[PDB]
Amino acid sequence: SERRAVYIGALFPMSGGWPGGQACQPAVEMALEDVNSRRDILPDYELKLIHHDSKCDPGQATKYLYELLYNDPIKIILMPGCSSVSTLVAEAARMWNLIVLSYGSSSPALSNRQRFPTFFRTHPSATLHNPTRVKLFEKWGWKKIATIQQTTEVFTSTLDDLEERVKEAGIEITFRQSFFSDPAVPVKNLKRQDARIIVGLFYETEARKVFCEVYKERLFGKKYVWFLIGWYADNWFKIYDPSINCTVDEMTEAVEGHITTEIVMLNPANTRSISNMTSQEFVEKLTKRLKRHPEETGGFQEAPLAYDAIWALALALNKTSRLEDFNYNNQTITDQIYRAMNSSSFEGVSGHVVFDASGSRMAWTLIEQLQGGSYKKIGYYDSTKDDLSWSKTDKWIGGSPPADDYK
Amino acid sequence: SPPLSIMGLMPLTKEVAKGSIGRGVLPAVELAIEQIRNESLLRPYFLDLRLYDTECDNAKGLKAFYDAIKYGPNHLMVFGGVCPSVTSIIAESLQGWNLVQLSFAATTPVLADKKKYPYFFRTVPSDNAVNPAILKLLKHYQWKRVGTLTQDVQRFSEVRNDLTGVLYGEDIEISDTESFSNDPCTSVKKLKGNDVRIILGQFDQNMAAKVFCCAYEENMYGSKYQWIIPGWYEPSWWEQSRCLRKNLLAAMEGYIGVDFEPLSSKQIKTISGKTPQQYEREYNNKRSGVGPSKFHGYAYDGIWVIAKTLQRAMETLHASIQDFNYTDHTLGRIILNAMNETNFFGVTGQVVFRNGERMGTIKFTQFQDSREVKVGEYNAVADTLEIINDTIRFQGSEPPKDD
Ligand SMILES: *[C@@H]1O[C@H](CO)[C@@H](O[C@@H]2O[C@H](CO)[C@@H](O[C@H]3O[C@H](CO)[C@@H](O)[C@H](O[C@@H]4O[C@H](CO)[C@@H](O)[C@H](O)[C@@H]4O)[C@@H]3O)[C@H](O)[C@H]2NC(C)=O)[C@H](O)[C@H]1NC(C)=O
Ligand SMILES: *[C@@H]1O[C@H](CO[C@@H]2O[C@@H](C)[C@@H](O)[C@@H](O)[C@@H]2O)[C@@H](O[C@@H]2O[C@H](CO)[C@@H](O)[C@H](O)[C@H]2NC(C)=O)[C@H](O)[C@H]1NC(C)=O
Ligand SMILES: *[C@@H]1O[C@H](CO)[C@@H](O)[C@H](O)[C@H]1NC(C)=O
Ligand SMILES: NCCCP(=O)(O)CC1CCCCC1
Repeated sequence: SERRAVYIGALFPMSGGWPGGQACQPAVEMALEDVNSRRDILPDYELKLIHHDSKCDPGQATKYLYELLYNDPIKIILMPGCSSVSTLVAEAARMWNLIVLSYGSSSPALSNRQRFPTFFRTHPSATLHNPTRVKLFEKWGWKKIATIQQTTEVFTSTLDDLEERVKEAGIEITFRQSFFSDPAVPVKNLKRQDARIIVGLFYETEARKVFCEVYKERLFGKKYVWFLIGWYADNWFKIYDPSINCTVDEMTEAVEGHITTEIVMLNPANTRSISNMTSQEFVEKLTKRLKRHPEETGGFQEAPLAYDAIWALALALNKTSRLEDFNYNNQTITDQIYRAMNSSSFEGVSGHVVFDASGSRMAWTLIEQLQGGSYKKIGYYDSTKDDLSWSKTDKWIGGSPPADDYK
Repeated sequence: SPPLSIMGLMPLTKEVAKGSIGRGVLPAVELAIEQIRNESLLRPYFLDLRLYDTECDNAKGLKAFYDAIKYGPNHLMVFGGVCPSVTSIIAESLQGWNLVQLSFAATTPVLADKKKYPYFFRTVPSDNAVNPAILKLLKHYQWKRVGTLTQDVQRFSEVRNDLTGVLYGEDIEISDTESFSNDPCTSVKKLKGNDVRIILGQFDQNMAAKVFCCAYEENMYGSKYQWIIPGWYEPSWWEQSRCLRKNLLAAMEGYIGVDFEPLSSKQIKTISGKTPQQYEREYNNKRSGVGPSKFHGYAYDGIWVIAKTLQRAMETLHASIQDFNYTDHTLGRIILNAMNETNFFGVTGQVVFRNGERMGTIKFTQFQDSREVKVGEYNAVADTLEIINDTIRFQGSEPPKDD
């Protein structure tokens, strides 16, 4: 007998807001070679890739989604990258009975089963920062939390989820402030309302503006703890920006002691996963395929999620094991792949791969603290198993964390 | 005759509520198509409008578009897009198929972004088009200080956000900005407390009855107050919990409603040779049992915009159409430049675009005892306001003062 070709319709953002396809397309290519060379996964089938550059643009993606659906061969799965592209393809998908699997979507809105019924993602939702936040609050005994955000859909949705999570934990959100571009008024209000524990959600440019205003208002020190996303560039607060008044020394001072949460995208352990690679081996292998240096390559940090997305699908297709008879007008095979994807449980290069009821990836979070103008790993949190790995590396001026109020 | 294919995109099914817009405009569309074919305006060719049901759904609407490109004839342009989210999806992708789109009912301000939607045009003024009209009304009555009352829903916050830029560099102060999600009472009390006299309201029909209930309780009505609110509500909308009906009508008395003008009031012959009044009779006879739609005139003028655009494009090609696959970038640019030249008198008044946006007419109404009565119109082209003499009225000897 001969192996039947089975096709993935993928969209890779080679440019745009998140040019993640630069490192995610080779990672997918590597993962397909690895799955296809293993006779214990899909011995009857050969997994093939048909792809287009979405440019991280929904309009551009609409042209290629057509090209994927209205040209032979029939695709069994759709693989978009960006949240905007996934929102478009995961909503449209039901009309062609297609599973949608994203390797780079962070948007909390994509975890809506009503609207995105066949959607899965190896990239976790931005809401994954919230259980780690509630756990750090509980450990440090805070029940009164202030929240400051930049006006973006992603940050609004993340704070909406944090509200429902604090309520269950017996914690309350004291004050919620927002800003589009200028954070002068929201930070002044944080001082006025005497906020101590503050969750700040913004991009890098806005983070520099927040922290300049934080210096000027003495909103840093023993009394205050800032909670930020750990996605900023190496010495972000030192980066020259002519729009800000504050100096490097003044800014290194304002950021001192702040906590960050970051989604774990590469297993820190030296263990071997289903491909039998180590996290370090995957990085070395991917670097070789790349024309440019990892620093120059978009989506290098997300590349293990793209690799793991292929294995998740390969293992799901192996459970169902037929595939060549898939048609856009039939729910039968789709519902079977769905059930197999929903029951995913395996070790990947990014760590243990499991999806929640919404189809969103469950992962570890890396907790860090800025100690002397440098981030230091203070721990890791697993939302599913409720287990916190404590490093005993955290430091406070009082010798212990402060309090949420006046005392 | 060779066909000039046009992709008609709209909800048409009775199962979908917005299907009434698509069905309500088809007799008007039939009328313009019939005349253009009789007059042989597009000779040697003929206008071939193919209809595809979007069902007012993002997935169904996208598949309807995809199925039209795949199985349908080769369309030269898109006619339609009614529901805002479906229209945004199609409008953003247009360049991929070099298709120019003309909508007659999508009023979402979002679509005015030509960086995101360069191939999109609309004959209907957007929800923001009421703002340069309101500025003219404020200037006319010497209202230099205003308060705002907005429902925390995208449809309304878009309008309020636009008002900021319209009133900037103008001698008008927004002394109080108030928002609400479910109950306006707290926001209405704050407006009263800050002594707001002229209120610019942006909220739905359901919230409007709550707004006027709070207004009665806080005495924010009569000779001293002027409410300027949406003019698109259903007639007898207030009839449909704490306040009485008589107390609601007392607070509602004198409110100014603002919305686009469905048809021109000018008894002047249009591009078709008929006055707007003559077209309206023709539309009412043709519609039969199908319920009327306020977008009918915009759909009628829409067909004329396409016919005139195709004419100009045919001249441009002859100055130097059948094999237009969706690959011909040049023809798409020709159609795009031809549509930008649109300038004729239609049933909705003068049909002209400013960066894909309609420069049209805005209707002003006033609630008088039992219903909304027309009190004026704003011409966006000329940026002029005409207030109908012996219609608009104030409870006091003078219109209210702003402080
Ligand atoms: C996953 O990870 C590591 C990848 O480096 C793999 O470990 C390697 O596995 C080899 C077992 O297949 C192992 O074998 C070699 O070392 C043995 C002792 O030196 C030796 O006996 C083996 O020879 C075999 O025996 C006959 C003798 O006639 C040979 O002719 C054959 O070629 C046989 O291979 C090999 O020399 C190798 O040392 C080991 N290395 C480490 C660092 O663990 C592991 O297998 C991988 N798992 C998989 C692929 O499932
Ligand atoms: C797109 O059209 C605009 C506006 O054009 C005018 O209005 C039409 C309704 C019709 O009557 C046309 O013949 C008019 O010219 C163009 O912007 C104008 O450019 C001309 C220079 O050729 C200049 O007279 C005006 O100042 C401009 N008007 C405004 C309001 O800025 C524009 O050039 C056209 N763009 C194209 C074809 O790409
Ligand atoms: C693939 O499915 C077959 C069929 O039961 C099973 O024997 C095999 O172990 C599966 N492979 C993996 C890696 O789970
Ligand atoms: N870690 C990958 C995130 C990709 P996203 O969910 O599409 C959000 C991006 C896209 C636009 C610029 C920055 C945010």
